[PDB]
Amino acid sequence: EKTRAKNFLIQYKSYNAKIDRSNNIRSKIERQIQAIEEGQLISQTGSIFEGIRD
Amino acid sequence: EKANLITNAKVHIHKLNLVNRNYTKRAEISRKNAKIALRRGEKTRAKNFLIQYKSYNAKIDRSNNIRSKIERQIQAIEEGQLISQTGSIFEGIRD
Amino acid sequence: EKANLITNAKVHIHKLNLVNRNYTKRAEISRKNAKIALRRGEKTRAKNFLIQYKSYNAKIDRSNNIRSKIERQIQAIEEGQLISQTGSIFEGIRD
Amino acid sequence: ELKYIATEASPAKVAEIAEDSDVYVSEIEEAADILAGDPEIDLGIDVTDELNQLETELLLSQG
Amino acid sequence: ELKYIATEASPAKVAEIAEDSDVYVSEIEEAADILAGDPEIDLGIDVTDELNQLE
Repeated sequence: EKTRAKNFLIQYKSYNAKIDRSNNIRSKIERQIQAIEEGQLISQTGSIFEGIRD
Repeated sequence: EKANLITNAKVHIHKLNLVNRNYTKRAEISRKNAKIALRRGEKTRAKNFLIQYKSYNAKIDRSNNIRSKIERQIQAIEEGQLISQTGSIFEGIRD
Repeated sequence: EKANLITNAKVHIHKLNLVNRNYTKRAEISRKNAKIALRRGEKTRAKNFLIQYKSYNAKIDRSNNIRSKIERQIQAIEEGQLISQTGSIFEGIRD
Repeated sequence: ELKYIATEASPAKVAEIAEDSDVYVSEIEEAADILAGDPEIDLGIDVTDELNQLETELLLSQG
Repeated sequence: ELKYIATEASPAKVAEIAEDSDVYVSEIEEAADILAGDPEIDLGIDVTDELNQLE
């Protein structure tokens, strides 16, 4: 039933793109958490240097 | 009740499948009558049973395709619903 | 009571079938009288029994076709009624 | 009753609600791909060759 | 009575409660493997060659 066979193959690789869609969205958000971790400490560093100045 | 909304769809799938059992039985029953009527020599009635026999098959296919169409449309709400929430935390990151 | 509506139709099918028993008996009874009247030599009356004999057969056929016509029209409400609900969940998906 | 089913299984409404769903489906799925748009930045800002030394020193170490 | 059994052995409900259990099963078992996540730290912070002398 090679028609149906390649159709299962069509539906088979139909998921793989969707898994990759997830993985890249995960990686993108992990990177954007880190920018709030690193960014948040930089912000406070700026305020004590303001305390030194005044 | 959006869960019950996705529940309800999954419910109807079983009704659609239930009927598909029922008409499958009648299809064979009609084919048995045709085979008899050929042996009766009542070939008019025999091909009429055959006519009514294949009268169901299209209706079964009508069901199967409607089932597949709704399964695919559930999934688009499953996948879609998680995408929506992903968008809101990226909005939380931005602000 | 739409269930009772489909119930009522299925009820009348049995009345229509009941009468079809009754006139079948009278048909043969008339044919017996014809056969006798031929042997009486009363061939006038004999063919009159035959006339009344086949007078029923059309009326039985009249019933059978009315029965088949209503069975088909029940089914269109069975099949139609499920289609209607299918349409409403696809409306729920859309919204 | 056939009239009352045919009022609400009207093919004028079946075809409407089926077309509406398909538009929203392609709206959402493409709105997922632009939600994964950042690979174009990652592949762009980092192009760093120098680690081929870091490879080759590992590779001669592996060799 | 067949009606009353078929109301509550409904295949609409059998298939629901069977699917729900499987999701919770894989949720819990994978939540056991991240409960054993620390080998990645142990294999990382200690790499000590020197004891090859001690060997």
